[PDB]
This record gives sequence, C-alpha cells and structure tokens, in this order.
Amino acid sequence: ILPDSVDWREKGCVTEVKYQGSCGASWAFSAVGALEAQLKLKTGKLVSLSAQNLVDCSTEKYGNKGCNGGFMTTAFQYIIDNKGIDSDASYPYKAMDQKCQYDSKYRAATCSKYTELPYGREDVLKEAVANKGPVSVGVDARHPSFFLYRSGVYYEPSCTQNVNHGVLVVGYGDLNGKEYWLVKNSWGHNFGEEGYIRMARNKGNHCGIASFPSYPEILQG
Ligand SMILES: CC(=O)N1CCc2c(c(-c3ccc(C(F)(F)F)c(SCC(=O)N4CCCC4)c3)nn2C[C@H](O)CN2CCC(C(C)(C)O)CC2)C1
Repeated sequence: ILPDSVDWREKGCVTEVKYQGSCGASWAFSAVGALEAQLKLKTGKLVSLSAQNLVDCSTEKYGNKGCNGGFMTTAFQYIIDNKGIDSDASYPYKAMDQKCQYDSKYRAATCSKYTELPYGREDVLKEAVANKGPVSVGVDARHPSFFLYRSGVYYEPSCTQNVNHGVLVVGYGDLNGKEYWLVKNSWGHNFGEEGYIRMARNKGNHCGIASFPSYPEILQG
C-alpha cells in the first residue's frame, strides 16, 4: 500500500513558489520544479533551477515557444541534450523571451532520463508521486474559478481533461474524505494557499491533472 498522504515540501524537496507574470512559462516552472526535487534527493542541496534557461534555450527543436507555451517533457529532453541546466540564481527569471545564455560554469543540475505516465491514470500518478517525487503535469486552468481560487479542494464542474497550464504535483491527501492533489503553481505566493492549490483527486481526471504527467531523474552514473 501507498501512504495516505504525501507532501514533498515536508522533505525539503520543493523550492519557493515562483511568479511567471505575463510570460506563459508555466511549462518551464513545472519542469524545473520536478527536477529541483530529484536534485535535492541526490545531493542534499535545495537549489532553484533556471526556468529562464528553458524559456530562452529549449525552443524550436523541442516544440517549445518560450513565453507562448511549451512542454515539460521536451524541456527535460533539452536538459538531457544540453548536459545541464543553470541555477536560477545564475540565470534568473525575467518573464520575457531572451537569447540563450546557458553557461556550463553555472550548471546546477543534469537530467539522465524522464518518464511519461499513461493518460488519465490517477492511480499511476499517485504511485509516482509517492515513490518517485513531485510530478510535472498539465491542467485545464481556463476557468475564472481557477484564477479566483483561495482555499479548499478545487472542483470546477466545467473543467475539461484538455491541459493548457503546467503545474507541479508535490503531493496528495484528503480533507475529511475529500481527496486532493497538492499542486504547486507559478503565480506567486498570493494565489490560493500560499501559491498552492489542492485539486480534486479521483474525480474522473478532474481538470486533466493526470492527462500528461512526467518526471525526470538524475542517476548516480
Ligand atoms: C489533448 C491535450 O490536452 N493535449 C494534446 C497532446 C499533448 C498536450 C500536451 C501538454 C502537456 C502539458 C502542457 C502544460 F504546459 F500545460 F503543462 C501543455 S500546454 C502546451 C501549450 O500551451 N503549447 C504547446 C506549444 C505552444 C503552446 C500541453 N502534451 N501533449 C503530448 C505532446 O503532443 C507530446 N509531444 C509530441 C512530440 C513533440 C515534438 C517532437 C513534435 O516536438 C511535441 C510534444 C495537450
């Protein structure tokens, strides 16, 4: 059996909530967020990775469009191909498209591989979050209720399983039997519960949270 509840923040594996601003870079924050946790597990150091590095450098070859959107999976592939990603401190976020300024001097992580989970499987998603770490996912965030969410287990009747906003599942649990995913957003600390949103779990792939999950790994060799 899996634990009833997990919260990778309690294991020191989750950096501060970031603020994407007017740049549609949530895919980039989702990607680095998943990698930050694998890095902490392997090295003992928690260090924000450079979302801007991805925006500026993980571009056309990876099907990504900088501030106009992208994919976590090909973000990971870029880090594999590039043999590194800079720290956020060395390559901080500017919420706009820029020229690629990747520098191997300031590499703070690598990526060995990534794994994609099957569409809609919230049981498989739960197992990965428990056994692997935070999982990059897309959600359907095209709803005023999403922007307006303040607290509780978010359930939107009109939500769809088509995803358009990258976020990071850092855990799961229940509140009085209402099951939820613990989701790290990139809209700063003032959104939701200190930048997090708890989203309805085991409710028919609500908002497409398990439509396109994936997580990276950093192996010993
Ligand atoms: C039915 C649905 O929901 N989908 C359709 C399929 C889909 C979907 C997302 C998905 C997941 C997470 C998010 C996120 F960011 F929200 F988390 C988003 S948002 C994306 C977005 O806004 N974009 C994209 C460019 C600019 C605007 C989409 N992945 N896949 C699968 C990819 O096709 C796999 N792979 C194919 C080869 C690759 C290559 C080699 C051709 O480059 C390109 C990719 C959205």
